[PDB]
Amino acid sequence: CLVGGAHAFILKISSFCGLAPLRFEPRSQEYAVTISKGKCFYSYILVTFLVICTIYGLVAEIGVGVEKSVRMSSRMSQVVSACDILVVAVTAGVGVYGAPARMRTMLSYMENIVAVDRELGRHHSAATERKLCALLLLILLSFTILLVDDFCFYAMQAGKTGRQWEIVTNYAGFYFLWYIVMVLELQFAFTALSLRARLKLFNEALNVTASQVCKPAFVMMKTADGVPCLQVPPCEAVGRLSRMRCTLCEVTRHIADGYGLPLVIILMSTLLHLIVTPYFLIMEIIVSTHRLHFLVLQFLWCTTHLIRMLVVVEPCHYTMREGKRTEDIVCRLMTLAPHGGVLSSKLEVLSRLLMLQNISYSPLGMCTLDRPLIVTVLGAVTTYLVILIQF
Amino acid sequence: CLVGGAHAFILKISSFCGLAPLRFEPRSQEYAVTISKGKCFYSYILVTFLVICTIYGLVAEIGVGVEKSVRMSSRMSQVVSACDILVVAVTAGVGVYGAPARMRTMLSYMENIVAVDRELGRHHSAATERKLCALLLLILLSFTILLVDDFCFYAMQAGKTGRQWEIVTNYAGFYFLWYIVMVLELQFAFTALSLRARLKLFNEALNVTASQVCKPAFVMMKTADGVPCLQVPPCEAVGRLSRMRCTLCEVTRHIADGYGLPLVIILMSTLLHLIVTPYFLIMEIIVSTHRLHFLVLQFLWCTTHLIRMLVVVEPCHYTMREGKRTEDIVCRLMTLAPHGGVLSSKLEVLSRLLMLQNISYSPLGMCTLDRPLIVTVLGAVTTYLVILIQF
Amino acid sequence: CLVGGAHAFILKISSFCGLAPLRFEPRSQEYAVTISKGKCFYSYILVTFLVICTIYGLVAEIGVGVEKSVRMSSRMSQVVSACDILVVAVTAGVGVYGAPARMRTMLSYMENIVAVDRELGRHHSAATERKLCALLLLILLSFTILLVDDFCFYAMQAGKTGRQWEIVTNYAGFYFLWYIVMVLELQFAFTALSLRARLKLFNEALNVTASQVCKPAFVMMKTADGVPCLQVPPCEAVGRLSRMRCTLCEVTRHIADGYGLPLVIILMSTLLHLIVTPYFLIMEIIVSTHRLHFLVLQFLWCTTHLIRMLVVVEPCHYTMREGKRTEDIVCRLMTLAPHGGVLSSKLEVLSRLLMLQNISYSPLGMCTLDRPLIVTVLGAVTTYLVILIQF
Amino acid sequence: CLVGGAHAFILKISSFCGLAPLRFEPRSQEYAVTISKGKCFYSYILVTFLVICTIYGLVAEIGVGVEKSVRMSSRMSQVVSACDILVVAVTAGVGVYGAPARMRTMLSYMENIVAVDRELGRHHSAATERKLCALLLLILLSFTILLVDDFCFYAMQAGKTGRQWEIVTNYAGFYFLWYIVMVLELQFAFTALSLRARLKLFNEALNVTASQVCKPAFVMMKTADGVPCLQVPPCEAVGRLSRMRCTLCEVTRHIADGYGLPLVIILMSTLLHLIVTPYFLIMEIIVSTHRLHFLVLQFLWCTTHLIRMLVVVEPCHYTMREGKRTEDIVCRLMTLAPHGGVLSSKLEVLSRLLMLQNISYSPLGMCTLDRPLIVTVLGAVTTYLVILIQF
Repeated sequence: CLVGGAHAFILKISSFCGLAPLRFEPRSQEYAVTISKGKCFYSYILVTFLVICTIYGLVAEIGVGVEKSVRMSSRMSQVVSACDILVVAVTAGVGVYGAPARMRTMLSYMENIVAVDRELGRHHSAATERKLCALLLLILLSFTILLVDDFCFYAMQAGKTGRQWEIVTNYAGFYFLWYIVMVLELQFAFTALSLRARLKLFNEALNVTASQVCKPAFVMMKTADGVPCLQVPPCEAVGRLSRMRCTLCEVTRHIADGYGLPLVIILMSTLLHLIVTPYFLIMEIIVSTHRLHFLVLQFLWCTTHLIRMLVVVEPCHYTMREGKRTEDIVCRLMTLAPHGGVLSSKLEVLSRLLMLQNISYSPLGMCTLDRPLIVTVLGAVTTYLVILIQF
Repeated sequence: CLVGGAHAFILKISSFCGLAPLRFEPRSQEYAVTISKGKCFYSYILVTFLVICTIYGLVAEIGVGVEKSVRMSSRMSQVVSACDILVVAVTAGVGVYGAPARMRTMLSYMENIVAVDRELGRHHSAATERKLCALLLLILLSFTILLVDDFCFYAMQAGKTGRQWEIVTNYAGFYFLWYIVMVLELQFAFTALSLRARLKLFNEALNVTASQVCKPAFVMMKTADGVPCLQVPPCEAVGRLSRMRCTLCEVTRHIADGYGLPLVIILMSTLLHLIVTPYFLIMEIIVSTHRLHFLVLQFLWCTTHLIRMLVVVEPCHYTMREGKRTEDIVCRLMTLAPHGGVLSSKLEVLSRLLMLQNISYSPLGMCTLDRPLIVTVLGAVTTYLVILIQF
Repeated sequence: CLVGGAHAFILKISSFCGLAPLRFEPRSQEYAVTISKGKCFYSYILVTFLVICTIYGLVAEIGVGVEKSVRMSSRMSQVVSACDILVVAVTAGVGVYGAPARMRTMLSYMENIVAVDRELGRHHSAATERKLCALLLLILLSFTILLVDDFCFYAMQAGKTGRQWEIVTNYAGFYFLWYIVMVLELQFAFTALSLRARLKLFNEALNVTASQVCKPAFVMMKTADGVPCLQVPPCEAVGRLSRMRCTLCEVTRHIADGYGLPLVIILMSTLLHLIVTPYFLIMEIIVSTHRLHFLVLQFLWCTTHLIRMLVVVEPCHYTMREGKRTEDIVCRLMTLAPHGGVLSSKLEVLSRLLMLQNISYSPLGMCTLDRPLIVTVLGAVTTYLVILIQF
Repeated sequence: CLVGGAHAFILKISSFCGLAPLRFEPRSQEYAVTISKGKCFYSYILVTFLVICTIYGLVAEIGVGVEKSVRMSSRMSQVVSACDILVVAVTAGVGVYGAPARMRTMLSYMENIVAVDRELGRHHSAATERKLCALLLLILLSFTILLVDDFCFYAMQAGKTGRQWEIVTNYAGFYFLWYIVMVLELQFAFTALSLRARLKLFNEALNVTASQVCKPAFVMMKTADGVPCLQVPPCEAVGRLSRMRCTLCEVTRHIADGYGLPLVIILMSTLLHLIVTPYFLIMEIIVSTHRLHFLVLQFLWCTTHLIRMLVVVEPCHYTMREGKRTEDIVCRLMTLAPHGGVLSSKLEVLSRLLMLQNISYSPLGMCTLDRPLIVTVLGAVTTYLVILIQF
C-alpha cells in the first residue's frame, strides 16, 4: 500500500499521537505503509497514561474545591469542567484505541483506490497538496498556539499565587488530549478530501467522454499538451467508469464506519462547548468585563469550536457536490448518446447506479454530515442560550 | 407453522405474560405452534386483573395523600405517578388485548418465511441463537432484578413505618405491568432481528451470484466445505431472489402493523420518563443528596429508559443497513453482468424493486424507527429539562 | 355531473352553510349537480352578515371591558378571544368566498372520475356509505351539541346577571362560523376519502391482474359470484390502469389546491387553540377548581381541536397507504411477468409512474398532511405549554 | 448578450446601486449588455464609502450613549442596533463586491437561454412584463417610502432637540444600505421568475407534444391563430426538449451559486429582525402605548421583513411547481406513447432526467428555498418570542 500528499502528511503527524500506528517507507512521491504493532502498543500506553493523568488532575482540582480551582469557580463549574474533560478523554480514547482497526481498514481499501488512480491517471498536484498541507499546518498550528496561550494564561493566573506547578501537573494531560482530538478531525477531513479529489477526477473523465461523443489501455490520459483525453471508445469508458463509481462509494462507507463513532462524540462536544463557552463569556462580559485576556481566549475558543465543526461537515458537503455534478453530466451525456446504441445502454446502467448508490457520510446513522447540520446545531445552541441567558 | 431460536424462546416467555397465547409442540430444533383460545382467555383475565389492582392501588395511594405516599410527595407528584402508571397500563393493555390478532398475523406470514428459508437453506446457528438468547436473558433478567430492588426499596422505606403490606398491595400490580412492557419490546426486537437474519442471508446468496458471474433445486447450498455455493444459473437465481425480496418486504409490514401501536406508546412513555426521571434525580441530587440508594435507583432507571429505546430502534436500523447492502451488491453485480443478456434484464427488475420497495418500520406512520429518532427524542428531552431545570 | 354517498350528503349539508352553492337533482343513487349563482349570492351574504355580527359582537364585549365580558376576564384574555374569533372568521370567510371556484373545480374533475368508475365498475356500497354518513352525523352532531352547551353555559353564566340577551347578540354569530369551519373540514375529508376509495378499488383490479398472470370492455367486472374478475388480457389492463393512475393523481392536486388555503388556517388555529385551551384549563384547575362545568367544557374543546386535526390528516394518510400498496403490488406483479413480454414493458412504464407521480396533499406547499404532522404540532404545543406553564 | 422585461429593468435599477456593473445598449425590445470595469470601480467605492459612513455613524451614536441615541435607549439596545447595522452592511457588502463575478456568470448562461428561447419561440408578453415591472415598482417604491418615513420620524424625534443634522450624518448611510439589500432581493426574484417563465413555456411545448401524439425548424411555433403548434414530429421534439431541460437545470445552479451567500445572510437577518422587531413592539405597546407613530412604523417593518422573505422563497417555490407539472405531463404522455416506439424510448430518457436532475435552489446547501422554510423560520421566531416575552 502507498499513500501521498496531505493525507500521507497528516498520517505522519497522527502517528506520534497514536492515531496512525504505521510504519512509513519513503518512495519518490509516496510512502509504503504497513501496520506496526509496536506503535499500537505505544499508542495504547500514551493515551491511557494521559487519561489517567487527566482524571487524577481533575480529581485534584475538585479536591481543591471552588476557591483556587480556576476552572471551577463554583460547584456547577466543577461539573461543567468534568464533562468537558470527560468528552475529550472519551473522544481521544475512541480515537486512539480504535486506530489500529481503522488503519487496517484504510490499508484494505487503499489498494482499490490505487486501481482507480491508474484508470484516471491520478498524479498528485504539488501545488494542490501544498495548498492542503498548508491548510493542515494553518489549522493545526493555529490550534496548538491557542492551547499554549490558554495553558500559559491559567498557569500564570495561578502563578500569581505560586500554584502554577500544580496546575501544570493537573491540566497538561488535558491539553494533549485536545491536540489528539483535532488531529483526529484533520485525519478524517484529509482522508475524505482525498476521495473527493478522485470523484472530481472521475467526473472529468466523464465530461471528456461526452465531448468525444458530442464532437467525435487505462481509460484517460493527458495529451501532449496535458489536456485530458480518452484512450478508449466512450462505450468502454462509461462501463469502466461505472465500475469505478461503485468502488468509490464502497470506500466512502469504510471511511464513515471507521470515523463514525469519533465524529458523533465530536459533534456532541461541539454542541456542548458552543453552549457552555458563549454562556460564561456572556456572564463575564456583563460582570468583571475587565478580564480582557480571559474574554479574548474564550472568544477564540468559540471560534475554534465552529471551525472544528466545519472541518468535519465541509469535506463531506464538497463530496456531495461532486456526486450531483455526476448526475448533471450523465443527464447531458445520455441526451447526446444516440438512440438504441450500446453507449445509451451503458448510460441506462450508470443512471441506475446514481439513483441506487448515493455518496454520503452518516455517522452511526444519527445524522448526515452536510451544511444543514450546521443550521441544526446552531439553532439548538441559540435555543438553549436564549433559555439559559434570559434568566 | 414452526419457529425456532431466540424468537421461539421469547414467545415462551411471552406466553406467561399473555403476550403470545400459543401452544408449543417441541420438534428437533423448532416448535410447532397454533393459537390457543384458552390462553387468550387467561391472558385477557391476567392483564385485566393487574390493571384493576393497579388502578385501585393508585387510588389508594392518592387517598393516603402526599405525606405517606412515597411515590407522591406532592400534588404534582401524584399527577406524575398517575400518568406513569397510566401509560404502562395502556401499553400492557394494548400489548395483551392485541396479542391474539398479532399471533394470527405471525402464523400467517411465518408460512412464507419457511419458503424463503428453504431457498436460502436457512439453518439456525446454535452459537448465534445462544448469543441472542443470552441477550434476552441479559436484558430481561437485569430489568427483573431492577424491578425487585425498586419494589424492595420502597417497601422497606414504608416498612420503616409498618406500612409495607399496603405498599405491596398497592404497587405489586404495577411492577408486573412493567415486566409485560419489556417482554413486548423484546418480542418485537427478536422478531425483527429474526427477519434481519434472513435479509442478511439473502444478501449472501446475491454476492455468490456475483462471484459466479464474476468468476465462472433451491437457490443456494453449502459446499462440502460448508461455503455458500449456487445450485442454479445466476439468471434463475436473481429471478428467484427478486421474488424472495418482495416476500421479506411484506413480512416487514405485518410486523410493523402488529407492533405499531405498542411502539408508539412505548416511545411517548420513554420520552416522558426521560424527562421526569432525570428531573427528580437532579432535584434530589441538589437537595437531600444523602438518599444515596434513591439516587442509584433513579440513575439505573434513566439508563433503562434509554436501553428500552435502543432495543426498539436498533433492530430496525440494522435491517435498513442490510437493504443498503443489497443496493451496493446489485450495483456491483449489474456492472459485471454482460450487455443485453438475460441476467441484466433480471437485474433491471431487481433494481426497480429496490427503488420502489424499501424495507422500513414506521409505526402508525408517526415516525421511522432508526437512530435519528434517538437524536430527536434526546433533543426534546434536553430542551424540556433545560426549561424545567433552569427555574 | 353526478355525485353520491357521504360526499353527496356533506354537499347537501354544506349548501346551507354556503360552502357548496349547488343545485341537486335526485337520481336513483346519485344527484345531478350544477353551480347556482343564486346560492353563491346567498352564500356571500350569509357569511358577510355573520362576520359583521361577529366583529361588532367582539367590539361590544371589548367595550364592556374585562369585568362582565365572560370570555375576556383580562386585557390579555381580550386579545386571545379576538384572535380566536379572527382566525375562525378568516377560515369561514376563505371557505365560503372560495366555495364557487372550488365547486367549479369539483364539477370539472368529477367528469373524469366517472370514467374511472366505469372502468373499475364502481358502485356505491350502501353499508360503506352508511358507515361514512353515520361518521358525518357522529362528528358533526357531536360538535353541534358541544356548541349549544358552550353557548347555553356562557349565556346562563351571564343570565345569572340578566345580561344573557346581550351575550346572545354578541356571540351567536361566532358559533355559526364555528359550524361552518367544521363542515368545511368534513367536506374535505369525505372528498379525499371518496378518492381513496377509488385508489383502493384500482389496487384490487391490479391484484386480479396479478392473479390472472400468476394463475392463468371495461377493465374489471364482478363474476356471477360477485368476485372481481378481469374482462381483458393483463397486457391491456395494466395499460388502462396506468392511465387511470395518472387521472387519480391529477384529481388529488385539484382537491389539494381548492382546500389548500383553508387547511393551512385550520392547522394554525388548531395549533393556537391547543396551546390556549389547555393553558387556561391548567390555570383554572389549579385556581378555582370548583368551576367544574367550565373545566368539563374546556376539556371537550381540547379533545375537539385534536379530532379536527385528525379529520384533516387521517384521510390523507389513508390515501398514502393505498399508494404504497400499489408499489408492493407492482413489484410482485413484475417479478411474475415473463421476461421480454409486452406485460413487463407495460409494468416498466407503471413503475416509472410510481416513482414520478406520488399521491399526496401538501397545502400551499407548507407541509404534507400525514400523521408526522401530528407529532410536529403536538411537540410545538407541549414546548410552548412547558414554557408558558412553568412560570 | 441580450436581456429584456422586468429582469432587464431591475438591472437598470441595480446598476446605480452597484449591484449590476453593466453597460446597456437599447434594442427594439432588449438591451445588449457587457461588463463595465468603470461601474465595478464606482460600485466598489460607493458601498465602501457607505459602509465607512455607517460604521462611523454607529460609533458616533454609541458615543452619545443611551440617553440621546434614539435607536439605543439602553446598553442592550446599542448591541441590537449594532448587529442590525452589521448584517445589512455585510449583506450589501457581499452583494456589491460579488456583483461583477455574478454578472459575468449571468452573461455566461444567458447565451444558452437565448438558444432555449429560439426553440420555444419565446417573446416577451408586454402585459406580463408590465405586471412584473409594476410589481418591482410596487414592492421597491413602497419600501423606499417606508425608509423615508422611518428616517424623517427619527430625525424629527431628534429635531425636537436640534440634533437632527447629526442623526442625518449618522444614519443616512444605513438607509442606503437598506435599499441595496432590497434591490438585491428583487434582482434574484426577477432573475428566478425569468427562468420559471421558460420552464412554464417548456411545459406547454410538451403538452402540445402530447396532444399531437394523442390526437394526430425550431420545436414550437404559433399557429395563424397564435395557438402553440409543433413544427416537428413528437419523436424529435421530446429529444430536443430533453436537451433544453438539462440547460435550464444548469442555469438554475448558476443563479443559486451567485446569489447563494447573499440569500443566507438575508435569511438570518430576516429571522433576527422578526424576533427583535415584534419584541420591542410588544414592550412598547404594553408601556407608553401613546407613541402611536413609532408603533405604526414598527408594525410596517414587521410586515416588510415577512415580505422580504416571501420575495425570496416564492419565486423558487413557483419554479418547483413547474417541475412537478413536467412529471405529471411526462407520465401522461408516456402512457399515450405506443409500445416499443422511438417516442417511448425518448420518454424513457426524459423520465430518468426528471428523477436525476431536480430543479431547486439550496443556498450554500444550508436550506432549500420553498414555503416550508417560512414555517421553519416562523416557528423559531415564535419560540424565541414566547421565551423572551413571557419574562
